[PDB]
Amino acid sequence: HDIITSLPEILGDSQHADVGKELSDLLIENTSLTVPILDVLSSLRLDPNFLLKVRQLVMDKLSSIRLEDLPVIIKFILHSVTAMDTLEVISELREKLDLQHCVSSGQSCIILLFDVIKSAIRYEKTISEAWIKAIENTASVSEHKVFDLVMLFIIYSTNTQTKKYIDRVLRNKIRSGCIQEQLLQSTFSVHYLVLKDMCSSILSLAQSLLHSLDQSIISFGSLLYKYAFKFFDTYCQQEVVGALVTHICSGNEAEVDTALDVLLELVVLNPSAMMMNAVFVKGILDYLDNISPQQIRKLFYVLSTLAFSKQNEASSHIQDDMHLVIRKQLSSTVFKYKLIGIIGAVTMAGIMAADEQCTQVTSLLQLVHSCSE
Amino acid sequence: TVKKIEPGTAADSQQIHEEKLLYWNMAVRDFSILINLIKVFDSHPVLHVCLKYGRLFVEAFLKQCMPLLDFSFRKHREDVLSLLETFQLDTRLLHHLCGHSKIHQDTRLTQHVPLLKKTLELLVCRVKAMLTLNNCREAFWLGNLKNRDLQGEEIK
Amino acid sequence: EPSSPQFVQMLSWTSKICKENSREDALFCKSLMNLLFSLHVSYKSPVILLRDLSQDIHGHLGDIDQDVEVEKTNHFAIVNLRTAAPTVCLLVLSQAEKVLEEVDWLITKLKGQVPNQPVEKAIIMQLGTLLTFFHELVQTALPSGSCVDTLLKDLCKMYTTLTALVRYYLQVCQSSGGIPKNMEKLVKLSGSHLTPLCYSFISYVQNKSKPAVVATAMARVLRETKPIPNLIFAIEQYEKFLIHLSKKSKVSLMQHMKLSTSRDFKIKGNILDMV
Amino acid sequence: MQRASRLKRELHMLATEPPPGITCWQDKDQMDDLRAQILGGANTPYEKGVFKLEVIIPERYPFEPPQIRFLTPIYHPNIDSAGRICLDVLKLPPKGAWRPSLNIATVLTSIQLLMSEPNPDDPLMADISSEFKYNKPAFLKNARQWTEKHARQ
Amino acid sequence: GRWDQQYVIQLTSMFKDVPLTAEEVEFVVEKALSMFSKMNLQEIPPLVYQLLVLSSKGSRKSVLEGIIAFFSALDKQHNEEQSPSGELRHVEGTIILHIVFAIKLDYELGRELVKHLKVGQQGDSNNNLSPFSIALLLSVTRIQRFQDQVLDLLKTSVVKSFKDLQLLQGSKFLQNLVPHRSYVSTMILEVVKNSVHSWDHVTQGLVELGFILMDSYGPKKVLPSLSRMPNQHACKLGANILLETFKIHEMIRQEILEQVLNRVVTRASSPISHFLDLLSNIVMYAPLVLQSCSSKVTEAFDYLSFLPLQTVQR
DNA sequence: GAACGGAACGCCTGCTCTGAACCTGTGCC
DNA sequence: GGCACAGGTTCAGAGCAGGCGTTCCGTTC
Repeated sequence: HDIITSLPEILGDSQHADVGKELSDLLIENTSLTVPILDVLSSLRLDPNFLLKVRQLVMDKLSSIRLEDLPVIIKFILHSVTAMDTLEVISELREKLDLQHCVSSGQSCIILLFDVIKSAIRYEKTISEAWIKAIENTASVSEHKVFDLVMLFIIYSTNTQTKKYIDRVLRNKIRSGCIQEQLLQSTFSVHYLVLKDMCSSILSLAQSLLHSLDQSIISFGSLLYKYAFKFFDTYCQQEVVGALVTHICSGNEAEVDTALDVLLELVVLNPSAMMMNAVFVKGILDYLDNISPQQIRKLFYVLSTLAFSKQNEASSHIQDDMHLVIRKQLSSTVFKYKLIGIIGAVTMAGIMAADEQCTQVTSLLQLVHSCSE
Repeated sequence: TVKKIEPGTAADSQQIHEEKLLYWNMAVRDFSILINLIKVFDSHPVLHVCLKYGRLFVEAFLKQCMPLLDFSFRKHREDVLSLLETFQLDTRLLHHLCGHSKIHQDTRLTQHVPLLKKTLELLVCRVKAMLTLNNCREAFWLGNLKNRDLQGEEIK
Repeated sequence: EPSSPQFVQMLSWTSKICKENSREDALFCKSLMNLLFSLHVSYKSPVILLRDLSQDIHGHLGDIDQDVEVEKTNHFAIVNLRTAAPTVCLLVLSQAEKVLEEVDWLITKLKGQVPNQPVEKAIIMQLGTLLTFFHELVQTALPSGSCVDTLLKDLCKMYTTLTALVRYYLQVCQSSGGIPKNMEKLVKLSGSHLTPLCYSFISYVQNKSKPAVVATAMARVLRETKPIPNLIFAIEQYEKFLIHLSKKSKVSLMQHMKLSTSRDFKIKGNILDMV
Repeated sequence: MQRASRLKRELHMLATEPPPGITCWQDKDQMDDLRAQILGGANTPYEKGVFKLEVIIPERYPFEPPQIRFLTPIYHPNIDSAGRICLDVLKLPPKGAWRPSLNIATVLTSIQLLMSEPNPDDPLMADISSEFKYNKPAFLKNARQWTEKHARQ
Repeated sequence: GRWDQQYVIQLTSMFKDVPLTAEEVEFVVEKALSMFSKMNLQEIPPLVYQLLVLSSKGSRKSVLEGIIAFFSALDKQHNEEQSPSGELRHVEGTIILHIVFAIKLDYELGRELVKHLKVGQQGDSNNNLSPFSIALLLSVTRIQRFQDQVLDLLKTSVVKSFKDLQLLQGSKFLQNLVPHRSYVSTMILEVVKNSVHSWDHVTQGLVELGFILMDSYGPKKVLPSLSRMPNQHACKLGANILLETFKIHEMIRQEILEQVLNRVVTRASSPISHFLDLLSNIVMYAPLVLQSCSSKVTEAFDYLSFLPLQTVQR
């Protein structure tokens, strides 16, 4: 390994190319010593044609290579890449790469590979443009893989000049009845720490999908949130429920409707998880004056069924706050506010009615009947 | 119906050239028959229809006849010259109609005018382009038309 | 410094040499003009000089009609039959393109606000002086490359800018009542001097017709097809928006302007010789 | 985790230096939640009453306020028939006024403050908030009878 | 009838709970806006809040029109008095924060705001926009949705600015006529300056803009006047914007110089002489920053065999 | 009064403008 | 006759502007 590393100081100029051939001879003959060979070939003096040859002679045996060595391998591929050898290597690269195959040390170097690919594609627009032009030219096959998704999210997360072009390509791809559940399930179940890296870009893309028409687009804007919430840690869960509460308090009805359905989905899904952030679901009651009775029936239903998950009756806190704000809104003179109360009251009565619970609904329906007489 | 016509190629048979030239002349006589109704039926909505669909039909003639005409000219010249001089007689009535939407300073009419005039002058100079492609650009004559009312007067 | 005495006696000297001497070296003639223009632009707007040049062109190259006697050597001596044709034609036109862009951003900004009265007056003086320019080139018998086609395309822009001026006076006159005598005079002058000479010149070039890769040949002629249609379109929308002004300011400016000159084609008996 | 580090100073601080008329100990029934006793505010109808409260500490406490109810029945404008408290520092910003500059004692002090001074502008009970205001003695009679049947011994 | 000037805010608080029509809200808000001149600075913020909880159920255009024209006027007062900041800037910041928090609950206002602040034709921008409205926009940048539109908006707003300039020098004609109206060049610079009173919502958009400019109109023409000069003058702004956010904002200048070399290094597909001369004046003022940012400098030597002679040399 | 034909704002695309290179005419030794 | 400047021309490609689609409102019988 050291001799290899020292060969550039040793050899005279007549005997570069010679050594070149017989090093490619050693390359096929032993894998372990891929790295220093490569480093050597790139610190030799050679003819570029030969370097194309050996680079293909990398690429063919790239399934056989232990992962640890891949980064500097693929760094080499993407410094040996020309402007003209772009799609060639990238299509081949994009095919041969697996990232299903590799999987505790595996996951760490996968992450470090992605760091290295980030730095590559971050660092030459040459790749980004052509990379995309190579994923759009895979709109043909329904079968384009986890890498193509994760890679898109990545170029949107890093590369800025392209943001419209990624969104354009993703929208013309997603409408077409390409990327669907099955892809996202596998992506977010396997590559979840690579994606917890890029938390921003995920939720940035989910928000940009909620603002379009076409239930297919907005369905994906939903699902992107869904999988981030299901899978990611408590930090990113809080940030997820954050963007949805931003839509409810803030947006126009489409956004509001969407986000309400999503919270409704996530709570029947995992009551316990939303329980942590259920304070931010109550934080919508600030701006009840910006939201319509339809949406109010659904909101009081979602909060009320969160509370009437049976195991979370230790955390009656939200339930008692809502009971409180009910009697408060009922006890307003103004018909607009009494109406909000009445809706919430009857929804809550209904969900908790599915002997003390009988007395509870009795009291609530009697007091709404009495305020409303 | 006329916009669903495809222009052919020079490689395509003379039979299909003549059947499409026949189908074009059927549409150009149906168009002159429809235009000739204007004089006896002068009203707001009927003028709005013909100013509008005049130029919209002129455009079907610009896209799906004029490519068939550069192919089938050295073979079927007389057919095509007849088809074009048939359109010229109602061409002149659309120029006179443009006269009427000007003199009756009528805004509802004068909307589709600037495009009518431009779309018509496109078809004039597209004929010059046809003669250029058939190597006789020296044969394109042009000359002005007498400003009539719809019926045929000399409004002066 | 543009207003320095030494700048002004420099501009004066340049003008004098351009006005006296001939010099049949081409780019030399071009250059003492380019100088003179770049000197003049910083001192005052350049329409007086453009009208003088269009009048020398009218004198030198003749006319469409084949029977008008004109000769106006006296204005600028570095303008020849040899010079002026692909030379001082281009120069005078390019200086108008700019002058018209100056005036059109002015109008654009005036329409923003809703100070005004001196703004419209100077706009109109410019437009009227360079109309004496456009009229004197439109009379002339001009060579038929982009020399004529640049004039055509700039006469499109002439009318566009007037269409916009019109649409601004629509915003004013509906509220108050005006179209001051300078604007009525302008629309009359566009009818009497320019619009019918458009139709005389369009027909003069169109009729005027004096080895070719098929695609490039079609691209050449389908480039040449657009500018005459869009001159018709531009004048039609001028006249059209003069209708809207006529109705909603209670003065028919359609009294000054004529009914639209309309065209029918022919094909002659030469097709039978060639095919 | 933070729950432990707050509760550690607080349990210890409520055994060693609780506020006047107030105690709070780790409940003998419930060795996770806190039992308080707030003794009826002086010159209020709650005089001679010992008012039991359950203080529920949330999980992300001290980022969330404590969750307190009157377990002794209380006849009060800002307290309903189930012991629910109209309190700003029981909710988070902007509706409420909890933040980490506060603690279980400062709020239990603010609770004895509300027992003495009901707020008629946050009524849970409109009958009692009205009675408190318009027939003070009928409120004070009913709340003192309340204190004799439920807060007595 | 005239309203009690001490209690105009307080009377406006009663209208909040009663229902009004469109003409009713128009009249209540336009009198409350007539009242802005004849009052002290620091009661304006809660009054603006009181106007806006009303404006959400009717007239919203009027609110922003008024606030913006009013503070434009008052900012003009400061500038011509300079030819009174340490109260003005604080109240301005608080008002910008209030209207951003309102846009956070009513995105429509957002959209009506942008529509109001449109360039459109080149004359409208010259009376629409201000050092305050820019301040406002670059603050709105904070909310994910309008980042894009706002930045494009400012961006083209910016170029127009230069087209206006260039044109007006060239000829004698236009100079006469037009009185030289504030260019969005000088307006934004004053915005950067007055973030010192430390409005730190603002700054992210300023960095964002300065870079975008250096991105879009880099010399790739050089690897006339019309395609060269108004596209020198976009990044030469970019440069001054980022030079001043670095020389004023001490917190930021880590991400600023991170993002500069991000673009200097692995690129050299499109040239970067303008970035090099930014980098130069960044580090020359205060190299001391560079010692927290060595991480990038260690991985710049990484690729210091694939970068060409002139990137590396400098 | 009511039925018809024109005005209003968000989306897509064709037209235009540009600039860069190659090539074919033509100018001079 | 041969070579090189000149200008024509031809194409990539960026960016702009207007006409349509879905929806409301003035006008004429």
